[PDB]
Amino acid sequence: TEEQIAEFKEAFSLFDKDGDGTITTKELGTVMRSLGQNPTEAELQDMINEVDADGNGTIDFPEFLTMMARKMKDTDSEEEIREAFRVFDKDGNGYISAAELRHVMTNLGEKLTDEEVDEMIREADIDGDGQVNYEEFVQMMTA
Amino acid sequence: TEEQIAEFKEAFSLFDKDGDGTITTKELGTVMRSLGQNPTEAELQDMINEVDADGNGTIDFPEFLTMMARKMKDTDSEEEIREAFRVFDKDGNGYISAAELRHVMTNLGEKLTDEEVDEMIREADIDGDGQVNYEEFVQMMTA
Amino acid sequence: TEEQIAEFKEAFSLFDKDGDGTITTKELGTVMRSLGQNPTEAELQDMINEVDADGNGTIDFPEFLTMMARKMKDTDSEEEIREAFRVFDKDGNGYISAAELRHVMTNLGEKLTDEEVDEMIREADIDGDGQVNYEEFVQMMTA
Amino acid sequence: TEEQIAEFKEAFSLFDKDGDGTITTKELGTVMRSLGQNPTEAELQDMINEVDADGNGTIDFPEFLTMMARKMKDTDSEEEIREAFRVFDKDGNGYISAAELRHVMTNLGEKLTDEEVDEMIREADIDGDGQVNYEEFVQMMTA
Amino acid sequence: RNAFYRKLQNFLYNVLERPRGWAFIYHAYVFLLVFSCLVLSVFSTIKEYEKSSEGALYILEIVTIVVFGVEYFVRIWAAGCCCRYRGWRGRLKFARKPFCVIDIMVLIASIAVLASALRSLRFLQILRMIRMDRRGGTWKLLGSVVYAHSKELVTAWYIGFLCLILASFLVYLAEKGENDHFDTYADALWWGLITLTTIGYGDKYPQTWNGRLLAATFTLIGVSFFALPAGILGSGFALKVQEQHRQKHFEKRRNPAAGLIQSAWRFYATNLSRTDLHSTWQYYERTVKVSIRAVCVMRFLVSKRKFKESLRPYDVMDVIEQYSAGHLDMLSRIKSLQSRVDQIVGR
Amino acid sequence: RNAFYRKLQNFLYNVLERPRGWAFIYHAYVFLLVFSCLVLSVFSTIKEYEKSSEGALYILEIVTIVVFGVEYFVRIWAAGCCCRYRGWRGRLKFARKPFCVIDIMVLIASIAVLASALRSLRFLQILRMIRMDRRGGTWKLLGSVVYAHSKELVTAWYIGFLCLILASFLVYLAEKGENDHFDTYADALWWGLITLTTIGYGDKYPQTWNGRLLAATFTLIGVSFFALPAGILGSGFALKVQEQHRQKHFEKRRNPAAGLIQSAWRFYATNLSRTDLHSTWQYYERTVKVSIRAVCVMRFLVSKRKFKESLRPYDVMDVIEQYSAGHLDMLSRIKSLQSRVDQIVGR
Amino acid sequence: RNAFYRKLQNFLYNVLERPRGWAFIYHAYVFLLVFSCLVLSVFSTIKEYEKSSEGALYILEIVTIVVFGVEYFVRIWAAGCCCRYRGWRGRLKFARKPFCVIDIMVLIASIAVLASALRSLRFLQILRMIRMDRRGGTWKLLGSVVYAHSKELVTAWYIGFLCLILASFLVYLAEKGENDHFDTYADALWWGLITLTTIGYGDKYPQTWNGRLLAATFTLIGVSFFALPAGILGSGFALKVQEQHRQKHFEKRRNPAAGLIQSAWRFYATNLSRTDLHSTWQYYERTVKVSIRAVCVMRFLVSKRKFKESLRPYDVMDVIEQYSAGHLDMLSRIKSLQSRVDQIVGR
Amino acid sequence: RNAFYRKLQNFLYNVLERPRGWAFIYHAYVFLLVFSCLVLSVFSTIKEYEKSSEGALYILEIVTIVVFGVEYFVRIWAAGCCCRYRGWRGRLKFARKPFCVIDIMVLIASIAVLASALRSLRFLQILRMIRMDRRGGTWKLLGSVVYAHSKELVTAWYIGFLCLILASFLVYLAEKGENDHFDTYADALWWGLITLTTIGYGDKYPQTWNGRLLAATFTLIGVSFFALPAGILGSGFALKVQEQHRQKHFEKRRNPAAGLIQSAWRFYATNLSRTDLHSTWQYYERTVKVSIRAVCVMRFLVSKRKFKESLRPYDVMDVIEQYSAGHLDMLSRIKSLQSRVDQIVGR
Repeated sequence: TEEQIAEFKEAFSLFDKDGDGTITTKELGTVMRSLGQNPTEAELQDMINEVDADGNGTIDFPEFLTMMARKMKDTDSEEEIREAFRVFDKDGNGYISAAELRHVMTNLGEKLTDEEVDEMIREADIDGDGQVNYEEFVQMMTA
Repeated sequence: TEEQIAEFKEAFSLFDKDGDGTITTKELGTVMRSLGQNPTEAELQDMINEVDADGNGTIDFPEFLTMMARKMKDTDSEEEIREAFRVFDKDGNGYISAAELRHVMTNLGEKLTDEEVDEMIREADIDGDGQVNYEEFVQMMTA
Repeated sequence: TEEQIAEFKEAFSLFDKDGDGTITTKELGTVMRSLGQNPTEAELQDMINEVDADGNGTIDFPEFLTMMARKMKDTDSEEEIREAFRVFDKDGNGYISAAELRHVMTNLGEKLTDEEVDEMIREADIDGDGQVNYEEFVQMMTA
Repeated sequence: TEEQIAEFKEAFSLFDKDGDGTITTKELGTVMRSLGQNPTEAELQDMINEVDADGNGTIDFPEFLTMMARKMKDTDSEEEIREAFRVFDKDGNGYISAAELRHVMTNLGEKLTDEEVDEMIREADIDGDGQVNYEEFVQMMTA
Repeated sequence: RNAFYRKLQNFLYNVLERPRGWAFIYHAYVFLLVFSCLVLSVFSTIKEYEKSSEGALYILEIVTIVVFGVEYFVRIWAAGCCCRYRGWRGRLKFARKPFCVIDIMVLIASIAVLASALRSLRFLQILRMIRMDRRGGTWKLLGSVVYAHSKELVTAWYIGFLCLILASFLVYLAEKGENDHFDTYADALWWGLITLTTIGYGDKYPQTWNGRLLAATFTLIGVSFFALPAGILGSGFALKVQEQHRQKHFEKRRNPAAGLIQSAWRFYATNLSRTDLHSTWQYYERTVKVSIRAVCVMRFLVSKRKFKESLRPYDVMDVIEQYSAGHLDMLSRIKSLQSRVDQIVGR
Repeated sequence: RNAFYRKLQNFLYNVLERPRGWAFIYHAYVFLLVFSCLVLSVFSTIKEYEKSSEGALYILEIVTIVVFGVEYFVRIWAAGCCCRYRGWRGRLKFARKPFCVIDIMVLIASIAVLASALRSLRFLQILRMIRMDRRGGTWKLLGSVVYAHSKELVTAWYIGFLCLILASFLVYLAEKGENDHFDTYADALWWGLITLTTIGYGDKYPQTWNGRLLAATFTLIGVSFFALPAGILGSGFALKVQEQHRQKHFEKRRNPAAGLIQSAWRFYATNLSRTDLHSTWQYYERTVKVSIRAVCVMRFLVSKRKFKESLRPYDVMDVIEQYSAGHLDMLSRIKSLQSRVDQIVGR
Repeated sequence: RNAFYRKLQNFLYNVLERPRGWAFIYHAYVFLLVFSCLVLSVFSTIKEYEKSSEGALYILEIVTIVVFGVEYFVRIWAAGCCCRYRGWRGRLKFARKPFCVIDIMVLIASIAVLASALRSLRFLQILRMIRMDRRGGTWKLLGSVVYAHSKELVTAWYIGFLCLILASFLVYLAEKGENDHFDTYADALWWGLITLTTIGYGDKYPQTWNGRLLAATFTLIGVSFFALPAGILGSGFALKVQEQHRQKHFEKRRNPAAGLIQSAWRFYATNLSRTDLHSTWQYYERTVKVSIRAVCVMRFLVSKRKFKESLRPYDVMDVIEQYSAGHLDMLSRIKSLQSRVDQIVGR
Repeated sequence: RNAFYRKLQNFLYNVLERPRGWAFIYHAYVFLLVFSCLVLSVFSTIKEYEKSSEGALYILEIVTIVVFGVEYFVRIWAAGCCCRYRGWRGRLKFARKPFCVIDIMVLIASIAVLASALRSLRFLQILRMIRMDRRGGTWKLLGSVVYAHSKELVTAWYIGFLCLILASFLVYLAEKGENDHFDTYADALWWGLITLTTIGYGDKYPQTWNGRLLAATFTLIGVSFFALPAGILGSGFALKVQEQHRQKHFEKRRNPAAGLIQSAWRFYATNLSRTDLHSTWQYYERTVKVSIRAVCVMRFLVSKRKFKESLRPYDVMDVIEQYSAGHLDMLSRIKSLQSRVDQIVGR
């Protein structure tokens, strides 16, 4: 809808600092610093490689619209998240305990707070018995 | 017997320093330092992993009672010591010289003095002919 | 011809500095420094090994004449340049894009200028459509 | 003979410095330093391992006498030297150039002087044509 | 008792669908069942054993159709474990899967047969014999190994075919006159194929001195050339198994996977799918809306890209890549240290 | 003379029980003996050679029963070399082990036979044929290699079975009318099994043009598919022995073993098993009771755990693990060096 | 539309000359054609099927000669994709290539035959059957693998031949009198060759007790020894393809190749082939004629030799060389750091 | 012309004794000669071809004895190339070597035969056939590979023998009554050996439904088990070839070898073997007699031992030992750097 288009245009404008019709690496680094995460030159190179496709060194508004308009039903990340779980599936049956999920969530990689990981576990398990099936955990929302 | 239970309770109490009902890492470190051996944080973590099973980070009295009261045959360490001999069994026949036993015992890892190595050589080899047999030693020591 | 022989003798004399009838390592080093590139002792050793065959540590005039008298075809470098282009033939079909050629050469190794690379692209491609056929290019050059 | 026994006894006595009836590591070190070469404790332990067989830590007189009583005939190094010359037999036919012999002799490991390698080439090659037969040299002398 | 319901459902799906361990036992039994029926059918082609074989085959057909029908029903029921296949639409979508369609049509065809069709019954057994794979796994593995060794296999077969042609022609020339076995070149070709393949029926063999001499000269070569493809394929299979063992021991991708899961949950929490998502919003506001959404989605996508780039660490790729990185890092470290010590000297 | 007594006892246990080197010779001889007996029994099934074969078999069975009985007795006696199998109780416990029981019961059954039983004679012969394994070593090795290559073996056998079925059916259709060899589909299946396995009896073979054409097309594929399992298993065996060679040459566990032995003796000395132990107590008091006991127990436990962790040195695990350790400790080294040089600059 | 002309020409040269992917399809079809013709010729040797087979063979040979002629013409036309083969002289030089000459020779011979030549017909068929290689690739691969395993193959064949001779002689001695199969030692040798090769016609087999005993003892050995060469060659082929896979995955020579391309273009620019070359001359004059030429040729030579050195990155040599470089760099780094810190201490 | 004399002498020794390249050609020809004679001998066993075969065999034996005699003479002449086999005593010692003795014995035996001996003629043929090895190289290689795979080969043969016994017994029970092929258990064992070995004469085969069913069940297993040893040995041979290739490409022993040669010459020069040795003494005195001798012998000893230690470079141990040294050096470097920076800070 037009309201979401206006919201995305405002998001792009906030992304833009000098106002050259596009977003440069320095603007993304500055907003990341404002958030609290200090950027890296390799991180910005990855940013540019991931976002832009025509090879211009900047991020455009239509590119951001295409990026953010893809949901988990269009990301083709079903098998990807399946494999992400499977790497941690020591037994391979397809179950992981809640404590192990909390540990991996809040200790390794992009750590989060306790509340967010508990919410993740609750949403993953409709039954909420502490046992997570990755099939469902990637198929009832991520598919 | 109740006498050994009281002895182990006294041992635990001396083990405890702050008196929280358990044994913490720092108590182990200080008792080791007084004993003579300088501890290491990795060593402390390894020992804690050896002790606990419920995943709390401390040592409780029942575990110390139960684990310390077992005989050599209660840990299934037979194959372990057999392989330990086998590694140093260069020929594989099953014989080694007492001089090499003294060399390895008092020069590698947790070394000991001449008297202790002589005592273990004598006990392992009943006939006392210098040719110690691995299987006999492990059998009347572990089995 | 005699004029070309005189030109080559003048080139040798310019290379010659002390005037010992040959070219020494330091003469090559100083001419290269005059060009602008700072040479290395191992690089001068490689120079001599490439050119000098008798192993006397210097380059003489007949060896220089024989060295430069070999043209593209006589060099027998056909397979060398063919495989060099093959290594960058990711698909293996036998085509390479001009943009990839520039991004490769003008940024790594013996970097060139824009004019040199566009001249190369024009010369290699008789049609001149931005697609380079390495076999055609080398054959018309080294065959 | 008695004369050679007395000569070796004098050699041992000169080798001995403190006069303990044996040759110690420090005596080896000082004699090496007197020769001009600076020894190393690793080299000294290598010497002790090489000569001593009873594992006492020093070299005694009878061992020295027996060791010097052995010539090439009493070492069974025929295959050893055969393979040593084979390693540098690039073609494997059994011929090695005199120039390469001079290069390797005087620039690798325990290097010798140019005249000594010339003498070596002359002795090894009976014909003295510049082509040395490795089997010839290792059978005339070493065998 | 919904928990036990779903637990048993998942267990049944695991045992029937992709099996891991003792589940194979069940499948084996099913295979045995169908295999038995096939054998019985072969016994029913013989006139002497028609009575007993048909008697057993009626019961076995009833049993196997019962088993297959109940297995199909419980499989469609247990497909709910996969949330893609849940409810009316999910189960119908699963049943639309071509292989389940094959299963149901085989069931219906055999039921109709039970309600000159014996040949159709045998065709049904071979079809449900092909059915056991359910994935093309055997076909895919064979195809991959054959393609990897296509050049070597083609060399073996081509040289063996040339050897067969030459040996057959020469032995034919030797034996055309005084051996009724080699009446025409076709007979010689049949002989050469049967002997070089090592089958050696004995219906044809050289009986002259020329023929036997030539066959002796050519057999040591032809038998080896015709046995080559089996050896090439077997060695390739074993080497592939060994390499797969090493690679599966070299998974070493826990960190990218954990980062991917973290970023995925972060994106879902900041995603506008649910209005009850506030814990992640609080976390992101305390660490200082649409900008956070975009940056978190980008974190998810970059984690996915890293997940894909390193998705396949091989037996030899990992070591060489790691050592190249370590060596260049060591060069950078030494040059930086030299610069730092030079700066210290400058003081 | 107890020293020589126990030395000979240990030597006899080594040669009869687990053999290392030349001991195998003895076992080989024993095998030959039993094997000879087996062969003789076969010769006694033939009526013509029954007389001489049975005459020799009587002597050979007397000899083999004598040898087996004396070997059993001396093995049981030599078991005292093992402290577990010492004295009355240890001797009986050894005799309780299933294969010793099998040996004694075979001995008793053969003695009774020597005191229509020839069928039981040959059954005992095959049993004692199985006997000299005593470990399942051959069975265990075959099972491990088959399991490792189970998927490839199943692919080979499955595709070969499909090829056999198809070729048999098509050649049957070709030859059903004008070849008495292929009278029923069972005959065609027999022919296809014999041909594709390369046995080629020649009792059945196609004789029509279409039959021979189809057989020729299908044989090059089927023979390879049926020879595949042998090649897969042989290559797997060779690769397994190669990797075992590498690993055994990469044992490299001396330090954990020495630590384990040291800490084991330390724990025993601290433990109250014997009250005459005072040298270790003096050593521990000089290096400054129950607390020392517990700390030494924990030293022994950590040594055991390190031994177990290092118990898996493999051809590729060790190198990659050590390079990962090197990379991470070099990262720590460089960060520490950077901090130290920064501190130096601070001054 | 010269661009489309040359694009189609290059595509046709790729599909007909060295093919990469789906191009093989076309070749396969051509092969089938030729193969079909060959098969038809065999069917024409049989008197019964001579009529129909020859009727089909006439049409098939018209078709195959048409196809080969058009392929030859379009191949000679498409050789223009290679600058070495351009114009009258280039095309004529192409046609002089030995296999193109053989192709035209076979085409003309078949056309003449179509305008007792059936023997020549089949000979042309086998010649064009050999023609499909065009490189000796199969022969070269087989020769290389055989040479690599020459010692093992010779061992296998030599020991197998000794076993064959010994078994044949002993079975002959056993069966000379009581079996008409083994009338002479030549018959025994024929039997031994046929059985040890596993062909086993059944025309000769031992029928006495000693003959069968000796054959049984020698079969277990001889069959393995005669099957050895196939296993050796197959395992060698598989290992060779595995190492080729690893090496192609370890190309890692892009930087030398790019340096070579840059240096080659620069050297040409300095080369006086064209008088329009001034951009490179301007670049060289800015970076500050015959001396520039010589230095450019020197740079090109060093690039060529560096590419030659880096043109053999193997699976195992690369890692060892990289680690040798790393360790020597480590030693130099430590000694340099020690010297620098000593100098700092001297301050 | 002593130079040319010795050059030709060494060339002849190289071509006759261990040959490298084209020299093998000559040996091949000799082999062919002998082989031809052998073949002719077989043709002389047949009565029909006795005349022509013996006529050719007389000439061939004259030729081969002439060739062998001249080869023996020129070999004993070329032996002077080796310093050990020099002059009267050296060449007599060469002739004393057992294989030369066997050669001369065969030569004299053939000459005497040419001056009921046909049996001795063929026996001499087989003896000179065994003569072609001269080293046991084939036997040694086979023995090494078999011993390396002794456990796997024994597993294969043992399980295959059990399968053969069981299948033979069961098929015998099936077919004892209504098949004259299986009259006794010996006949069943013969059938099973000829079947599982895949020879399949066809003289015996099951003809009942029980026998054919059991044979079908047991064939798929037995044929694989009996083909296993060939696959194991072939794969082992190929893997050994691969590892030998790697090791020969990783000899990396030039520096120890050069040091060894230097120290050996130094030891000789210090040794009193020649009284003209004074230049080495001058060299040793310039760098400042019996003490110099002792130090030089000590240097030679250390060089020899280092050469011996480096004389076993294998594919996998090299890298592992190199990395062990590297990481221990890394730890020492970091600790030394820490100590040195601490010392710097102490100032």
